[PDB]
Amino acid sequence: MREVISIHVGQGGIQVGNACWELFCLEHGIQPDGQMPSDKTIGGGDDAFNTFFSETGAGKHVPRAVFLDLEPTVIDEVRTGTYRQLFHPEQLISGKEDAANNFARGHYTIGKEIVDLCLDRIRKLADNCTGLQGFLVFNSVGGGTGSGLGSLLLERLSVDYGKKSKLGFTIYPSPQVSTAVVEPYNSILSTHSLLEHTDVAVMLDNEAIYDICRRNLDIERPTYTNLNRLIAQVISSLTASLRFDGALNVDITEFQTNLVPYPRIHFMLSSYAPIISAEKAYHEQLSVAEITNSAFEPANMMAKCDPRHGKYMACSMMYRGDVVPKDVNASIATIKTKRTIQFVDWCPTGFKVGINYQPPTVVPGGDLAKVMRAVCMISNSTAIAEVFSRLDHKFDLMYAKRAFVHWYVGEGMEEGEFSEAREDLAALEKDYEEVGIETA
Amino acid sequence: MREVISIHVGQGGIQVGNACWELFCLEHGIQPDGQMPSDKTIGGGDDAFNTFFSETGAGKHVPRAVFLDLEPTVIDEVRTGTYRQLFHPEQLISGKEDAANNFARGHYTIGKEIVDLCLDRIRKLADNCTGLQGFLVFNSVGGGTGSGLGSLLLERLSVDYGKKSKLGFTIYPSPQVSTAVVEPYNSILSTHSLLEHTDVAVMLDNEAIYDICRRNLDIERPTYTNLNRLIAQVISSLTASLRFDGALNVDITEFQTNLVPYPRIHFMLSSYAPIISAEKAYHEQLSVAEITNSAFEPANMMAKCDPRHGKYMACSMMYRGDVVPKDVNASIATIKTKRTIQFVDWCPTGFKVGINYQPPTVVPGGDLAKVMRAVCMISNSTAIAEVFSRLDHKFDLMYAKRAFVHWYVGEGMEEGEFSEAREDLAALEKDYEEVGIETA
Amino acid sequence: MREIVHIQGGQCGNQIGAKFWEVISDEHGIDPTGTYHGDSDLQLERINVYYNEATGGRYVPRAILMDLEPGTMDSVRAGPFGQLFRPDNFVFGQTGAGNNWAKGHYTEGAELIDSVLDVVRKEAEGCDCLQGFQITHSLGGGTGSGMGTLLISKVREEYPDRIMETFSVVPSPKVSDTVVEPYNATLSVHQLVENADECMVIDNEALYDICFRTLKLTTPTYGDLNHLVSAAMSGVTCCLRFPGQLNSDLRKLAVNLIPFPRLHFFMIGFAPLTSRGSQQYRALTVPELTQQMFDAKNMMCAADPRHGRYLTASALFRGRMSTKEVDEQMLNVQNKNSSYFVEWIPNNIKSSICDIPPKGLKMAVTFVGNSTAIQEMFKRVAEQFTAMFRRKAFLHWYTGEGMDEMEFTEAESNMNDLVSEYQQYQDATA
Amino acid sequence: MREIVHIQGGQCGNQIGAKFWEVISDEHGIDPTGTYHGDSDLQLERINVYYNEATGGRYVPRAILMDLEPGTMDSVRAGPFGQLFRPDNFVFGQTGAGNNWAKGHYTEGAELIDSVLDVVRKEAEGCDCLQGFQITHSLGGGTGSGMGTLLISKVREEYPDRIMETFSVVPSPKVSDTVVEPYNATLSVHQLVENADECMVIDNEALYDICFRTLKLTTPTYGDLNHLVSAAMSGVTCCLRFPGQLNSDLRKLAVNLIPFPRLHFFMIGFAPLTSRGSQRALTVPELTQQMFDAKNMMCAADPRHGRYLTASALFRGRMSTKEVDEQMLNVQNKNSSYFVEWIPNNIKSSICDIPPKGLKMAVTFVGNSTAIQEMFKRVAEQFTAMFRRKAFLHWYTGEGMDEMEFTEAESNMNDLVSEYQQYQDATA
Ligand SMILES: Nc1nc2c(ncn2[C@@H]2O[C@H](COP(=O)(O)OP(=O)(O)OP(=O)(O)O)[C@@H](O)[C@H]2O)c(=O)[nH]1
Ligand SMILES: Nc1nc2c(ncn2[C@@H]2O[C@H](COP(=O)(O)OP(=O)(O)OP(=O)(O)O)[C@@H](O)[C@H]2O)c(=O)[nH]1
Ligand SMILES: Nc1nc2c(ncn2[C@@H]2O[C@H](COP(=O)(O)OP(=O)(O)O)[C@@H](O)[C@H]2O)c(=O)[nH]1
Ligand SMILES: Nc1nc2c(ncn2[C@@H]2O[C@H](COP(=O)(O)OP(=O)(O)O)[C@@H](O)[C@H]2O)c(=O)[nH]1
Ligand SMILES: [Mg+2]
Ligand SMILES: [Mg+2]
Repeated sequence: MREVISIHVGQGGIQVGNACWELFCLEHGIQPDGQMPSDKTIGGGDDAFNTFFSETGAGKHVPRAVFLDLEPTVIDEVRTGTYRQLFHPEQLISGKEDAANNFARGHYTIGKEIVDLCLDRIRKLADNCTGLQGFLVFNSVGGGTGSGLGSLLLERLSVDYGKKSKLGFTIYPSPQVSTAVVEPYNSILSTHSLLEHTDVAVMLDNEAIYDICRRNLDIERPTYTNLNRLIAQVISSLTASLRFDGALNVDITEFQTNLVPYPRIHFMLSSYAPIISAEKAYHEQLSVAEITNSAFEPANMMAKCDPRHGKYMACSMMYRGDVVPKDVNASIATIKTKRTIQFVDWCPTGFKVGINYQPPTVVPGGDLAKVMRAVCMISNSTAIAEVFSRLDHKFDLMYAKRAFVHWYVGEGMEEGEFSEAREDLAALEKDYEEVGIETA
Repeated sequence: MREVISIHVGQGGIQVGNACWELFCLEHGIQPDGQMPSDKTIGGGDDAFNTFFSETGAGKHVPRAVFLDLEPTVIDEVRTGTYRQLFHPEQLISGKEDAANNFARGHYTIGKEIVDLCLDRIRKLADNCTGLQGFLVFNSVGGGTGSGLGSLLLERLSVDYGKKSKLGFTIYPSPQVSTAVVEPYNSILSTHSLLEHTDVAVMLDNEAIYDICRRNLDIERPTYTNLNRLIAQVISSLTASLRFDGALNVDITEFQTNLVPYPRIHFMLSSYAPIISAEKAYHEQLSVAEITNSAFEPANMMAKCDPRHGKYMACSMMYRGDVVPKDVNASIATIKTKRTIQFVDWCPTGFKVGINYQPPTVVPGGDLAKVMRAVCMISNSTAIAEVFSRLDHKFDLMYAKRAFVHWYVGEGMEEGEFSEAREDLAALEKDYEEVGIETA
Repeated sequence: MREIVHIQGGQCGNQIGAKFWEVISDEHGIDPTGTYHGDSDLQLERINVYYNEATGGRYVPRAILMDLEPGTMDSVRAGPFGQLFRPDNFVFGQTGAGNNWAKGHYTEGAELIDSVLDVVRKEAEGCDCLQGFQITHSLGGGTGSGMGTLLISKVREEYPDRIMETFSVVPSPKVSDTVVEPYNATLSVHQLVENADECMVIDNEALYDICFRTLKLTTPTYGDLNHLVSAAMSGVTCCLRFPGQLNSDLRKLAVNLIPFPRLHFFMIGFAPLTSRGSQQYRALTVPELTQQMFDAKNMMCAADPRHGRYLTASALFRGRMSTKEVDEQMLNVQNKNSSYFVEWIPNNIKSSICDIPPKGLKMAVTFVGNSTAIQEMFKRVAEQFTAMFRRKAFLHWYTGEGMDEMEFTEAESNMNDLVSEYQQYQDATA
Repeated sequence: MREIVHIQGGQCGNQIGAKFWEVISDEHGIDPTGTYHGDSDLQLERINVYYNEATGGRYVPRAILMDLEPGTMDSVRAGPFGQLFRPDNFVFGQTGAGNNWAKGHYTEGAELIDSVLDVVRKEAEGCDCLQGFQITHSLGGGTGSGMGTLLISKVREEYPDRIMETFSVVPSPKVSDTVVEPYNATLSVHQLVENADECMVIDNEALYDICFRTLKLTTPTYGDLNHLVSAAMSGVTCCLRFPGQLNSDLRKLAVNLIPFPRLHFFMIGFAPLTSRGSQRALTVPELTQQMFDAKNMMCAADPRHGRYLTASALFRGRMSTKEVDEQMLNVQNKNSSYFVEWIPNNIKSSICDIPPKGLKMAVTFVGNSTAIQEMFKRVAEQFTAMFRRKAFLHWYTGEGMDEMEFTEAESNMNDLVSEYQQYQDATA
């Protein structure tokens, strides 16, 4: 019944996770103990949660989510947190020693020990689930655990579970702002694995979302926790159709069909539009036609690819709140007419729309305004190629010198695996132009 | 629905703006919060405001106005003011460093950074607008920002929005009283850009309006704030026909058709007639036929051009209050009979008229009497040439010495651009005599 | 039957229509909510002429209120009897003509007319027998002149046989309440003379004169000017709506008023109008009303008939008057005005009698006069237009919309041909 | 008798049906709990046409609510008159088609239909004499299109003689609320043209246009667009349910609307619909004008571009049959261009003494025209641009469909567009 297993791998994954499960808990009205207060004298929000939480039968709801890290610190913060009594102890899997920003540790040395225990936990969660929709996965491709073990998981999940959709929300390293020096190496080795085993991969670059906070929320000094809250609102809006009733319902299995036109092209962008500080919310109309235009703004994209370079191959507009399908109609129609927004020839109709009545929740202490309308647009653009070319350029500077390879080779990754990966990503950015080329 | 975007560029532009929006807020009954109090148990002044204010849908009305300055001080005074909660934070655009009375800074160096953000704000406002009537623009051609960026805006608006009328209320420096030494240089470089990109330019010289305050309001010591209030009353009277019901209705698109006889002759004067101190409002009759004769007084002209030298090419009388079209009839007819008022042979049917039933609003703390009649005459006169000839003379003294050019050239204005500008204004004052010449 | 479809085009047109449909509602006893509350059954016998009977015994005017300005709807709704008009019939643009014939004819108005024609066709087909149309528009403005003339061209191509009557406010040089009036009005008459069967030229100058002299109003408003136009408008088409000792109709007037096709400009004028403090002294008799209807003062056109010579005239007397006494007066006038009546075509004046008077009056008259004086009002527009066109002033607006200088020259030529032809039939002796 | 089995297939169909079974219930006086609370005995004389009388004197829609998504059950239950439908007739999968025609026809759909057919067989046999079915399904999605066409194919092989009616929502290029709409619709019409008797094409584009122009709605939702489709769906099959001065039925319409077997796509249009403010004299000529207005047709294609091969009006209420006929004649003399030269007296007429609730007179129009081309060319042009590059094709290929199907679907659809165009230009 619309069940979604959430796999949070690595620090970025878990910490994004924490923010997601705050939002979900508030949305379904689950308290930190994991007991919803039985109010309105009717089960009015009954079965809404069954997407993300599993009723224990004793009145305790448990998140359908595996938090996985090779490092104990991040998962320990969850265990010594407000939601300590929410998450099932076995689901919160820990490692003793971190991958230390090395794909190889995460893919071979350390990962192979922990993946065995994780899959067992996923099988136990998949047994409880009746008509599972898909696997949402959260991994940082800059970091070791998220790259290495997070890739190894997806490979193993693809054989075991087969059809069940794997939607991967990935935190690709922004080119200007990088947290670690060895990120390019990790990213590329991760992407080659991810290129085969994921169905749809939603790309998010921290720097891009950092710029959105400074521009829309008007915070001079954004944190990761402020960032993770915007990521959560996107995920909420995407799965929303399942949890809450809507006019034009979507599903995680639908995006798959409507967004990836060729198997390898499964990389996407995202843009939740009504990101507004309650300061400037006073003075904004916030009509549907504005929210749509605000979604297709080059700046409001949460990955830092400027889609004006590319051509939109498919768009998946996901509206929430006081949204009329007539009003959505004109808004798309005006976007189809605009020059700045350009569509591939071979996609003559390139809009999947989804309209939920449920408006988005305002998280307390949360940098957002309570707004009566919204939209999360996941877009397949030819512009994505630009991010991959920069990560290829930034990598090709390395592996000319063999710049950090001794680490990766020492931990079980043959040197030819780097050359393989770069060759396959070079084959991707060949494909992305080829589809971009007008029909012959 | 009769929407008018108001672009306030430069100190003079913003400070004039403030005074305009005090008046507009009082006229439509909008309070400083932005919420009209719902009184008379009917929406009686409902849709009146839609000209100037956009309903947000929550009972807050936002001004359709972008306040632009390269300097943060003037826009900061609006943000720390009574109308702080009226104006959209984004609409109030700021710069870090001022153009410093240098067109070149405003046109190239600084202006090119900010204009990008302004146009986005104009597009968002233009999207909300359904059947926009035109762009009212308020700049000071003596100053840097208003000359430089204000010109750059109009160029960029002309390509983007095309047909939509651009009525420019400009504060041309009075010859006797000048605030800055480098004014002539700015003015001429601004006028060449303004000569092409504006549809109708209404000229207002501060000294002229200062004299009107000393003569009509009987204030020994007028300020800018007293001046700005008289400017607001004119703008109110011009856009009145849209906002309030009238017998003979005009529109911003009409004046265009009924004032500029040739594309380059779009410069105009203006004269609001019943400017009366409540002190002498006792002794006066204030009939329509006196108000009209008080509009064609050479002194009451708000730009300091004496129209007795020139010939009236067109005239647009805009009455307000207890005005009968039979009474207006005899008033124009007597003016057409007068000798002092002279008309070009090629416009024998002078005087467009517009009659609104709404009388003008008496602003509290405002140097004016509550009067049951009014008129704002915008006039195309061959006398305008005189102002341009003085600004050309005052400029020709400069650029004989290359007097201040080093500043403008240092900030990316090629020296030949000055010579270009002077040649084009010399070509204007040729045209103004040519039309003034009687038919062959 | 003999139904009449009204088109009130342009601000001036709508405001005339508003007052007109108030005036006709009083005579037919229709209340502002569309219910009949009249006392006499004569008030509903021929109501179908102007009103189409809606469901629930509501009466809806057969009016097509067209403009390019949306603000004009609010004004005709605001007016008393504003609810009468059916909401579908209201067809309004957004931008407005901008006192520009071109914008209202070639561009903005060229887009709207296709929507109006669909309403015109709809109301025209509903009639079993269409008498024709009464278009009320101003030649001076952009909308009324532009769309008015473009609609008039369109309706005539579809319905050639059906009468096309036009009550048009011509711009007067005294008022000159717009600068570009001469251009609008010159381009208008060119279209009107080819496509209008009978044009009744109205002027604000004359209407004000009737308000400052014939009536004694301290404050004559556009309300009162419209009231006079309306009063006449009823008169022109009464013998349709009511019985008569001698019956007439629009085609009958046209047949006797228009000697040659191009001379269909007439001067309307209402006779029983009196100052409220000059009503005791005045006696209400056929001779007294005949004196006022032939007084050059009474005419709602600037040009005095004294300068011209009546090619013909038509009186539509109201109430219970002896037809002999009427006929005696019409004869008497013609013997008096030897010079002012054309030598050829004797017995120049036509007379129609309608039994039913206007409300609160015992007798009344409406006058329609084809004279060579009307020329003189068109010369004013020509003299004023030429002066502007000598130099190509305000032309770039009209040229901007995509009208060519060739159109302005052909408009002046065609109006100069009208002026020559009236001067021919004035000077002509036979 | 002359009973009709309704199959509301896909999220679109289940919503159209939900509103239809509200509308039809009001006409027959049936309350949301199934009990009869009507004031006229005429409301129950021909109820058995659509309902199966249950024990305790309850009335049940002959409605088989099929889908591949179990969330659409919670929609039609939530709705008022949701308790009318038989829970055994509800047939719902788990996964969902995923706007994929291949999934809803060849795999996921091919495993449910065997359960649906058993229910169709059950409700079809219970009728003494079956007039036909009235499937309602979008050609835009995967469930409505896939299962819809597969069911339609199955029920035709079993019941060849019975009338297969199909009120189908075609994807409009203006709306375009799904990306792979063209692929679904193109594969859909290939099956429909073979295995449907009459297919009343509907468009959301035309239904929005009626709500913004003909009616003046400030916020037209999918409930209001449904409320129009239902009014028409009532009007097509009325003379079955009520007496007539001149009666009709589905077969009678089909025999007079389908000149040749492959030309059975029609434009439906309900006449007396008016803006609430603009409430017009209600006479047969005033209604005849609006049903023939190219604004009123619930199909993006304006008849004016095409020519009516034939028409059919199903007038409602107490009207003079002479006055109706006069108006039908009059229309054909005006629109000499918009009525095929051969086959004279193109327009059929039908009268039904009983009007719809809260109206004195009404109409329901049905027009087989060569304009209907101009809505299948849009789907063709779009579909072609996609299939040149084999875009989004690995989905449909992956569910065991071949590239041979997609080509014959374009072939068979281009043959239809060829066939109408022939009869437009044809002069006899
Ligand atoms: N949005 C967000 N991204 C984060 C956060 N923490 C880390 N990241 C991203 O992850 C990258 C660093 O990788 P980590 O997630 O720390 O590494 P890991 O996958 O846990 O594996 P190890 O390197 O072995 O610890 C950064 O470049 C960020 O892009 C966080 O709190 N929020
Ligand atoms: N009426 C009026 N005119 C003003 C006012 N302030 C400045 N001006 C006019 O503007 C000229 C000076 O230009 P500013 O407005 O200071 O310059 P700016 O366009 O803001 O550009 P910056 O120099 O970059 O600040 C004076 O000569 C006046 O003509 C004011 O408060 N009222
Ligand atoms: N008699 C009369 N004339 C009017 C009225 N309103 C406007 N006019 C005249 O119409 C002319 C302009 O035409 P108008 O119809 O207002 O402009 P349009 O709507 O753009 O065609 C002016 O010169 C006025 O003298 C009115 O109520 N009565
Ligand atoms: N009239 C109407 N059309 C709808 C509705 N919902 C969806 N549609 C249309 O049907 C198409 C999607 O079909 P849907 O039934 O949701 O997908 P399916 O379940 O895979 O067939 C879109 O092109 C929509 O325009 C509705 O409630 N009413
Ligand atoms: Mg870590
Ligand atoms: Mg300044």
